[PDB]
Amino acid sequence: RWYPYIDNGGTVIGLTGKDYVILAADTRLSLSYSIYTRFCPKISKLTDKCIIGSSGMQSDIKTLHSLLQKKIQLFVLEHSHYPDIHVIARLLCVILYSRRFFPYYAFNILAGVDENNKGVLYNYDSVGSYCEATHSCVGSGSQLILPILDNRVEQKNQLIKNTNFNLGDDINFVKDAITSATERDIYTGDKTLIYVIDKMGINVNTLDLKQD
Amino acid sequence: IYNYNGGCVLGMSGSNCVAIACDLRLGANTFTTVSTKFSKIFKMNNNVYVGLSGLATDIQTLYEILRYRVNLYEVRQDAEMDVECFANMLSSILYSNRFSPYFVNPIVVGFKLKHYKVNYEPYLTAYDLIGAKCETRDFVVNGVTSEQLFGMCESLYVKDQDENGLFETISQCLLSALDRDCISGWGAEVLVLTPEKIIKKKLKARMD
Amino acid sequence: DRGVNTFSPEGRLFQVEYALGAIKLGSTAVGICVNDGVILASERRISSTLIEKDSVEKLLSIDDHIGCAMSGLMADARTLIDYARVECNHYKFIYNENINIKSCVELISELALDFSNLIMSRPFGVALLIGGVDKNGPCLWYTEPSGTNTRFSAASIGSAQEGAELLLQENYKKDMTFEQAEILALTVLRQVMEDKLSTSNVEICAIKKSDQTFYKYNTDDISRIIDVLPS
Amino acid sequence: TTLAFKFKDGIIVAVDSRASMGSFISSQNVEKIIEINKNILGTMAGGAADCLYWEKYLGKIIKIYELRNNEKISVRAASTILSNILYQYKGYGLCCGIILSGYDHTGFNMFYVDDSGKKVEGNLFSCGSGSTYAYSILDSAYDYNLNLDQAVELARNAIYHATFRDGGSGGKVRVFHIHKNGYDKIIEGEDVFDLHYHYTNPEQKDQYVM
Amino acid sequence: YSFSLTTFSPTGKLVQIEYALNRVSSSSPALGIRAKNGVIIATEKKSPNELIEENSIFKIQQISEHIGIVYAGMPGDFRVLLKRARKEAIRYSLQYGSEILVKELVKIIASIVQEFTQTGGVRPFGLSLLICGVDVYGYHLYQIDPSGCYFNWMATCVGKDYQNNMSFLEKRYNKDIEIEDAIHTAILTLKESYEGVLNEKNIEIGVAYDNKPFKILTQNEIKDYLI
Amino acid sequence: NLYDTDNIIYSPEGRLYQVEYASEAIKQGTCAVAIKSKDYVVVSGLKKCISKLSFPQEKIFKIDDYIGISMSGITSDAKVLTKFMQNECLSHKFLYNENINIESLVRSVADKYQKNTQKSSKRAFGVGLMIAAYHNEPCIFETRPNGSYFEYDALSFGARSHASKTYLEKNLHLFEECSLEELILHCLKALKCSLSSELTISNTALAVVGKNHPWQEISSLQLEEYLSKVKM
Amino acid sequence: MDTLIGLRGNNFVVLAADTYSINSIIKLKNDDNTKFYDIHGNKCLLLGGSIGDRLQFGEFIRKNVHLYQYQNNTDMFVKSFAFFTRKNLAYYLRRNPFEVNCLIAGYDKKDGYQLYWCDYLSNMDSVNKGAHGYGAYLVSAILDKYYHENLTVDEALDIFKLCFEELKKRFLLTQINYELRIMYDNKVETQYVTV
Amino acid sequence: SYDRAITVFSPDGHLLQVEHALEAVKKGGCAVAIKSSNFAVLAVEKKNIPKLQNPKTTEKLIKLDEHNCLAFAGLNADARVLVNKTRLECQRYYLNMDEPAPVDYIAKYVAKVQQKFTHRGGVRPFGIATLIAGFKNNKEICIYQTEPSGIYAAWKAQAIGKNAKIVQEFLEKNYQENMEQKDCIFLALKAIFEVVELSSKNVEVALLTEKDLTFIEEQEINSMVELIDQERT
Amino acid sequence: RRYDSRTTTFSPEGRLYQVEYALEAINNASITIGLITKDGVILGADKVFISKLIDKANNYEKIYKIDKHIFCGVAGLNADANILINQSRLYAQRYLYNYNEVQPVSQLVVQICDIKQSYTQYGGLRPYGVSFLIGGYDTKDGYQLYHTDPSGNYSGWFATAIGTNNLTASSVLKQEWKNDMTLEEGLLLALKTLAKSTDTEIPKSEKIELAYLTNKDGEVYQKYLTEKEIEELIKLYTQK
Ligand SMILES: *C(=O)[C@H]1N[C@@](C)(CO)[C@](O)([C@H](Cc2ccc(F)cc2F)NC(=O)[C@H](Cc2ccc(F)cc2)NC(=O)[C@@H](CC(=O)N(CC)CC)NC(=O)CCCCC)O[C@H]1C
Repeated sequence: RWYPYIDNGGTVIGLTGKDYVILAADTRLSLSYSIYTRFCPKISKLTDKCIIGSSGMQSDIKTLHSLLQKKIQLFVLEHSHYPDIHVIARLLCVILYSRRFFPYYAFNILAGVDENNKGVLYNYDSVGSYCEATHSCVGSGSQLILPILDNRVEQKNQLIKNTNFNLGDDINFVKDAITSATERDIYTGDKTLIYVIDKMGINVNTLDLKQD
Repeated sequence: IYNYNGGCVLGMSGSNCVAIACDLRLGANTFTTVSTKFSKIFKMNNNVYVGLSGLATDIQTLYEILRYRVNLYEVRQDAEMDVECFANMLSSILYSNRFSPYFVNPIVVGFKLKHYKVNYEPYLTAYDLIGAKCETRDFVVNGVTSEQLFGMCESLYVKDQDENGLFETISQCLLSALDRDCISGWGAEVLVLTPEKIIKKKLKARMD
Repeated sequence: DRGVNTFSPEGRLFQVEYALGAIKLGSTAVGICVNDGVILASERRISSTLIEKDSVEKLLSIDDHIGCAMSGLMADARTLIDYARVECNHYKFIYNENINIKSCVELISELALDFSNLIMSRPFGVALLIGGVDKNGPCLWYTEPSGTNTRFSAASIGSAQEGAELLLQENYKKDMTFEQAEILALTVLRQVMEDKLSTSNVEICAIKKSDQTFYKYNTDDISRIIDVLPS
Repeated sequence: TTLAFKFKDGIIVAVDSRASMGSFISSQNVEKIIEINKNILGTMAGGAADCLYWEKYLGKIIKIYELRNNEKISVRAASTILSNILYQYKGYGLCCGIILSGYDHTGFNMFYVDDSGKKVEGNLFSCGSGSTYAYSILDSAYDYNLNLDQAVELARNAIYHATFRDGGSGGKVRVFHIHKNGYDKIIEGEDVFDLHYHYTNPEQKDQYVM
Repeated sequence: YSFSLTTFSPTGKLVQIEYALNRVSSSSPALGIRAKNGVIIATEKKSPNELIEENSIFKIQQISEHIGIVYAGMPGDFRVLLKRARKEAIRYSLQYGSEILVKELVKIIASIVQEFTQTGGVRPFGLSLLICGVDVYGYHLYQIDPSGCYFNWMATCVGKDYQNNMSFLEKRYNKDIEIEDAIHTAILTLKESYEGVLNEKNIEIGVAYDNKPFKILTQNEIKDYLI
Repeated sequence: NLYDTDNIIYSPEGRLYQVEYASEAIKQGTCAVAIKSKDYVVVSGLKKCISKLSFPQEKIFKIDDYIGISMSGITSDAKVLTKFMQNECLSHKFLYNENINIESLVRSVADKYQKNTQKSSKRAFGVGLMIAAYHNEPCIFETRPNGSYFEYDALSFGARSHASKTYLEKNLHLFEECSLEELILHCLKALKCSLSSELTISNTALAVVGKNHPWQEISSLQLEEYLSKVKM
Repeated sequence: MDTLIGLRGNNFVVLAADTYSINSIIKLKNDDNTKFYDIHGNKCLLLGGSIGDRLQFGEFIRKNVHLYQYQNNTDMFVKSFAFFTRKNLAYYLRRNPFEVNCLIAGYDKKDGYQLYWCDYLSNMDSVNKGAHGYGAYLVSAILDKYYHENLTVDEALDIFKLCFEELKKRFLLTQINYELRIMYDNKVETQYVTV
Repeated sequence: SYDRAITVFSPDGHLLQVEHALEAVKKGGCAVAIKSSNFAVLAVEKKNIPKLQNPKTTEKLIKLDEHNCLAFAGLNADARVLVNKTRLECQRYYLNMDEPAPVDYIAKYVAKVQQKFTHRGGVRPFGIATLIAGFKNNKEICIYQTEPSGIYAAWKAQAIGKNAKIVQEFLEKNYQENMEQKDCIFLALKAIFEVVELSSKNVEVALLTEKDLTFIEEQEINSMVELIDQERT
Repeated sequence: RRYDSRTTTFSPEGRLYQVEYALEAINNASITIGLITKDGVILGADKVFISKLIDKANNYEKIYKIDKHIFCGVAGLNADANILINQSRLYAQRYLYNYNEVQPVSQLVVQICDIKQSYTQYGGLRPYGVSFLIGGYDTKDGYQLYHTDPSGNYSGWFATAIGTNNLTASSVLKQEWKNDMTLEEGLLLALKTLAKSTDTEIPKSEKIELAYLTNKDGEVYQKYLTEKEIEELIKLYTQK
């Protein structure tokens, strides 16, 4: 009579561009109505041009990320080249479906840049379904941020339209979205890590959010 | 579960004469029958008979298991098999599936040979669905219609009896029992074995 | 007298060396690797005329982007080929990309030494000349029963493999065109037959760099290559 | 809502693009048709991960069989393989719903496969929440020996009306055409919004009432 | 690693089984007689030094209430065969609720001996059992061999000089022989076989008197019979 | 004479002949050589080339960050051992999030040697491994077909190893407390002594690992520069 | 749900069943072929229940019976076929149940034309006539009324027509289309009926 | 022994157990197979003691499936075992693919099984050479051959058993494409009787079509043996 | 390895060397006869004489019954016979359990020859040194009689003899046997060929044993001839 599933809570935001991908996530761990620590990064770097973020059970995402890094390192050792993001996506799909009947409580986002300098973004469920996207979000705040990303990126139900978008505006939009989620959701967090990927490697910054 | 394919069996003893009888119904969903020939009596040896009452698939499966074991025993020993040995082996088989059992309440009816000439001693016994043997020495009844048969036999049993009177007694007991059960009936057969011969007869029962 | 996995005094395994003896006989085959692709061929050692010659095929495909050429005990070779294509499709399921040829030959060599408990019962007695194309580039590989696999620009297996290697050493040159490679392969193959070269007497396959796809040459392509063949 | 029917110039397959975690849609664009073989497709319904993983597994096994035997597989064999493996996971929680359609040596063939090993051969099928609406509109207006343009128009309108009375179905329509030498994508993806305001509300005045 | 050490030679003959019969022929003899109203198993034990007690070593045993056994060969083989035969009688009685038939037990032990001849990584049993018993179908007497083949006898002898003991027992035997005369013929047969002098604690006897339990005679009863 | 039919039979002198034959297979293998200083372990080896059309075989292999090996003997056995060591280090870093202790890994592979030497119907590996790593100190280990392992300042495997060993013990004192460049140079002198018939960029392998220096094979241009320095 | 009807007499046997592929509240088809399973020789197996259960069980039983006939080079007896099917169904009932009804029929030289009823719990017995499903209630008494000894095939088909008319008129699932399977004079004739 | 290698490479690089299986095949009785257009003819010899042996119990020539057929030469018990294995695999394929097993798949599976027993411990090679006849998935007649080594190939005509080289030499100089049924039966009966005593009782010939395998009656065989006996003399 | 017997391993000629020695063991055994008759099928045999104190009553050591409709005659080692008799009975009752009809004899002999072939091929265990003359009745094929061997080969025979002096017995069967014949004529011919094989002018009643199987009254039953019946048969043989 013990349920092996708890929502530690959080949110991971993802957004793409012509030759870059922006992924952002909280740095809060928690329980139902109480917080463990104010610093628990959910984003794990996988390759030089790929990262993975998640939300749900902390132990499951840690085990999944370390297992995926093990498989990637074994792949590089056996095959003498780094795996592409599509390869990692299919591998994570097979890993998730292996535990179909005791699934991981982990809603994953897989970001990176393809060999042709295209910022990809795959979004997952608990079991293994995955589809490429230009915008996605998972976790507790997913219902909050996802309409906003639909308004900004897809920009349907509009007539004037504006597709002129660049890296700084996309980053600032992600900061606005995660701040709005922090105001409007209790599990979100207090400090967030804005991972940015470009052809010239990876950069990571940090931002301070509300502590409530 | 025994309402699904309700059935009844019966067996009496007498003076160098033994009888066994059964109903010929096969049920489905309790209150609708599908056949009027499903005999619960199965011949197994020249002087041993067995009456299986309960679920029809378990009746048939237990019949083939016991036939396998029996015919193995006569073929290896090269001699006819005894009623007590068959009864003990039947009790062991029913116990061997103590959990998830065969839903069947069988009986055993036959003759006991005492060589010296030879004397044929009657033998009758009954079982639960596990093999709770109990020697009885007179009328033995088993099935959903068991209570009615117990009521009939004590009024109608006359200790040792002639084979004709035994046939009348067992026939009237079975027919009066089956008339008072809705899910049991649809004809009957009465097998009256003796050392000289066996008489098999079917009764003009309330089969409707 | 002795077990399968008994070392010799010189440190060589007896069964492995005897398996190396078995590959010395068989159908001759030749492989060439160039920038534009890879080529394989076989002498097509035809039996009596009552054979169809379609069922007797020496150039199978591990995958869409890999070919092969067999030598030695052929049933053992088909077993190795079957395991190889199964593992390559397993890679294609687990990973979207096409498997590199190096990993395929490594898995084949891993199965070949399965008889040494460290299941099968003896060495396979097969030499393979695997060729394919991947993102790293076109290449071909050599396999033998001892498990060591070495990677080539041009090689040969079978009966007349020594003379084929000598002619390839004399004639092969780097920065070659694919047509030059085809005519070179047919010249070497023709020189090492017993019978005269013809259309049904030879079979060819190739995997282009652009197509990245296995493609066995038919009778028309073989006749076209033979007609422009110097003599 | 998936769709498949058979006509003179082969088979037309149509699907939606919605994806629901319950009352909330996960993604509005997806791909519910997988090239299992060069000459065979298969729709997707029910549990997304289950159907996706099992058609990819079936495509793997088909590549094994074709590469060994050097002969293209039939749709009946792939459907039988799928129904056999799905029956092994009976009573476990799978909700795979599949319509397999393609050309083989026998001819144009079409099969329906479910999580319960429900292999059924036919010429018209549809699985999903909006299956009934598509079935109704086709069986009102499906005929053999009609043109390809009429077929794509019929499939598009059926998918539209299935989306119209089904919140679960929506997004975009993807109508594919199967013929002898493989297949072509007639409609890669087309929004249902302009489809509605062309079909049912051609004049953009007042809310449509029903 | 499991392979048959026993194998067919040219002309067959099962050389290991022949060596097992050679073991039996050199081992201390045993015999049994089937009478009109009883069956006997008897055997001589070697003239013991004073430190041995016959109340510990027993070549005569009982498998059931009515069934006895005697052997001639290796003792440990006889011990394991006796224990497993007891298990066979017990499982038959558990199933069918009766004392085991002699024929069924003989068939099972013969099958076990054949299994040990056939099974890899083992050697045949170096003895020859002699089972006697009473059941519904009269009295019986059987003889197991290392080959795993059983023979139905009315009177037989095993061990050293078994041909001469067979001839002597054939000379003095009748189908309608009484049980006491059968015991006397057993004593005379073993006396001719030993080529020495006999007494209590040098011989051992087992007998089944009619439909009664199988009985092993004490030294007092044997001393009474010797007089 | 007759005590070399199986690997489970001691001779009258008390020697396993099969294990000695596996060591003989190692000794007939291609060359290799390793050197360490104070904060660097350099590894080099002669890559086998059977024909001018054949390309050089892989000699040096990478196992984990800051760990690597070199090969001499049966190559399939080396493949098995490499897969085992790679799985062990990656599993350790999985379950514990730290680099594995190198000598524990060496004991693990030596145990794998032992269990195959010991039980019948199995053979010892015909390969010895030249393990080099930096687990907070440069280190060079060795494995043999019998379950056994020793630690070295410098080592060589098979081929004309006598010339290399003579050069190494002639110059062992200067290896400690010298820079990385001279260390690479000395390793190349040892391999050139093993040649006895010229060293080129294609036919030689070279790897470096040390403090703030993960395991990385030397590029073609740098290796050509060092080879030209050796020639001069 | 799935109606199966069967009749047997002197020198004929008839089987019948509706042609419907039900999924949820609709029909995948009106011309189902998953219920009948022709066996090599004068034999047949008619199944009713869930589609996948009858598919797996019928193919398994058919292809094992074919294996027996090919290995042994003789036609399997009808009684052996029926009891083998019952034993397989009972074994699978105890472990991995197949909710599927049965109607085994065939012709044998030694037993003649004969039929066997069998339920989803392997409740098997020989009968001259029987039925399955909820439609068994509305057609079995007709079969009692109009069956008599020395019947003919045409009279049997008239009885089946009466049963189909009753199932169309009165049974909740007004089943229109049916498929028949007649065995007589060493032939196996199939018919399709639409009342 | 249990689970150890008994077939191994000789010093010359040959698996001597496989050649011993080939001599076991060569001692076994002869068999012939022909195909043309849309049918095939199968012939095997026969040897019986007159007045004692029952010819019906012989199963040299058999049927595996609705369409596939098989003939063999070697140890009959091993043939029966592998025949039961192939029939099991035929019905296993027909339950997992819902199409009848083509001849190419069964020939490949027989070769795979014979290589498996040749390449595993605790089992000696199947001492039989089979040749399978059947229809491909595209309704094309093709007859396959199979050796104990696991070698298989498709032939228009080929023979096995005693004196197979002589029969194969005869068939090379007499085979024609798209012959009549009577012509194929005539050619097979000539070919088998090159190395077999001339009598009707020493053969069991049959003809395979898409309908079923049909064994030729004794009267037609008697006419055929009489006709070729006249032709030789 | 060093102590291996080389059982499952081909000869240079392809014979395995082990079934051959088994067959030489068969040829040294007591002779057994087989005959098919219009009324039945007969499996007469010859007892090996161990001692006069063997129980003459019953003790049928050569002929055994597998079922009410199947019975066979042993021509080799008795233990290897009896274990296979038990396997045969198990297979018969298993088929009756599975299918609820009697097993045809062809199926049964296929099963025994398959299990004998297994130890000839799989493992390193010796083969069974026994050859049977299995006979019985079925509705599919009627009275049949077969000849099994350690190789796993079986073949149908209308009449045959195996064991020692099988050549002379088979010659007598070829000379005397007829297609349609009575049970008494078959029994007399069985005595004749047993006497010819045993090198005796007149057969001894104690030295032989007979059995027959007839489908009388639609219920097959086996009879095993006693000493008095064999004495009457030998009296008729001397009269004839
Ligand atoms: C037509 O009628 C149409 N209806 C819908 C859209 C209704 O949901 C669906 O059934 C759809 C299938 C689908 C979706 C995406 C995709 F890429 C492929 C695909 F085939 N069904 C669903 O999406 C699942 C609903 C469901 C139905 C039956 C069940 F028994 C269980 C669930 N929802 C999902 O698969 C969801 C998570 C999931 O796996 N669940 C629900 C918690 C079951 C464990 N995954 C996604 O939505 C996509 C990944 C997340 C993207 C961020 O298709 C046709 C029939």
